[PDB]
Amino acid sequence: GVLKIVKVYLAVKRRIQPGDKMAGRHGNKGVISKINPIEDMPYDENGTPV
Amino acid sequence: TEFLKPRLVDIEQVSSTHAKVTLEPLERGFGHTLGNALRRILLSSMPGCAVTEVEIDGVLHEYSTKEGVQEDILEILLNLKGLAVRVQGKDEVILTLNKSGIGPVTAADITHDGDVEIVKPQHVICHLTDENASISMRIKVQRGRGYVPASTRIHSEEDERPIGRLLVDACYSPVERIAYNVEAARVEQRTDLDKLVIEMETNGTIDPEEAIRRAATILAEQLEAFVDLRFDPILLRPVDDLELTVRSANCLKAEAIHYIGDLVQRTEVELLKTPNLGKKSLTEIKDVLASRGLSLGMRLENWPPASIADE
Amino acid sequence: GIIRDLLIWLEGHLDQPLSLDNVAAKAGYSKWHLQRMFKDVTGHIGYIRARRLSKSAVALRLTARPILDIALQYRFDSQQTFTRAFKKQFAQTPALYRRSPEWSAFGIRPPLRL
Repeated sequence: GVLKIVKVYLAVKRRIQPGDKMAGRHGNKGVISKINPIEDMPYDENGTPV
Repeated sequence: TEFLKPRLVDIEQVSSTHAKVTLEPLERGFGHTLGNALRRILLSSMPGCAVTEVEIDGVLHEYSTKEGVQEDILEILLNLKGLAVRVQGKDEVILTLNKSGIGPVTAADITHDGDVEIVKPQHVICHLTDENASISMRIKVQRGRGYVPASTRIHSEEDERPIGRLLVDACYSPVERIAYNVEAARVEQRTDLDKLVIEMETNGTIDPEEAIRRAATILAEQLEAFVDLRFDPILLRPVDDLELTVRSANCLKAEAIHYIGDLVQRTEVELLKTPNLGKKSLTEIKDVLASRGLSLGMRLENWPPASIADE
Repeated sequence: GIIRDLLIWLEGHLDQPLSLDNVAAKAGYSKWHLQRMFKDVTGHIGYIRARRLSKSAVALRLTARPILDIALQYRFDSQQTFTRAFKKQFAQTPALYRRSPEWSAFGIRPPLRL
């Protein structure tokens, strides 16, 4: 019944969004909620923030 | 009042990538008032240059592979991100690269311009492994701020792009890590005053005084706003362009009348007595004068603009 | 002298302005006086019909639209009123005229370039 198959391939890129599951190696699940800028992250005495 | 203002002291550069800069003397409670307020501004909206697009031969898309390379193609994207260029007079430039032979291309290899100051010579781009290879890449450089990686540029603007251009994810911010510490400045009667030691660790492409001087241009713009803040269309056309019948209006422009304001300021009795008017053209003159609301010989104030041309 | 201006406006307006003699009376003068003012100039104006039949005849052969637009584009009354004018002038059916691969000057009235 078929004449021929045409089957194309598409690739994508995907980054951290709200609602993207996130966990360590101990069962500590997490919904990533909010993406904060670098200033309003808490920062140590020597500059490099959390 | 017993006010006081702080001033420039010094700039001590460790290198192009590290420096320190003081500021003194502030009064009580002022050191964190201006101190953190710059740390939130020198990271947020400090403008600088970055890499916007790359176009490159022999490859049609970033997820292919190129012959004669060690690292992959989007690793060249993830190495051309951390380049640092200081453009003096252009918010858009280009640079070309032509390279052959086995050997790692560094930033010295690219063909420069007279006004893009290069910061790092050896920020490693690629690795060549076969001698017959050749490279043509054209690195677009813009100057902006923030982390808009032109993914909104493709999403706010839908121009017809040519096939072959690769879009770079860019961070325009030159400032990386900035912190401060507040020690007591010594004025003999005012022991309460303090200093504002301000550090800075960035890449190149920045003079630090311009960073601090641009901050007060930002703040005092908002700090001003809390102190200071608390004619008929068919009358203005040619007589030929009034859109009338066969011969009623173009007969009027051989009287040199090429504006409708000049029409209403002629005597009707002697305009219809020239040997070119016809006696059924009378009603079209009576049309556009009565439909608009004008009288015979009534003086219009200024019928021409500063543009005055005939045919 | 004066009604020169009627000649090539009529080359341009056999179109959307339906111009009759009373609409041609908008050229300054009366219904009856424009006739003899056009007569001793030309010999032959209501020429207009020829232009309407000539001016419709640009649509048969040189544009691809069918026949029903043509009898109402260039200011004729109806599709029989067109072909009544067509058969009195060109002695053909326009379905026997355009479909024919040959075409020559038998009935098409020339425009007046006096």
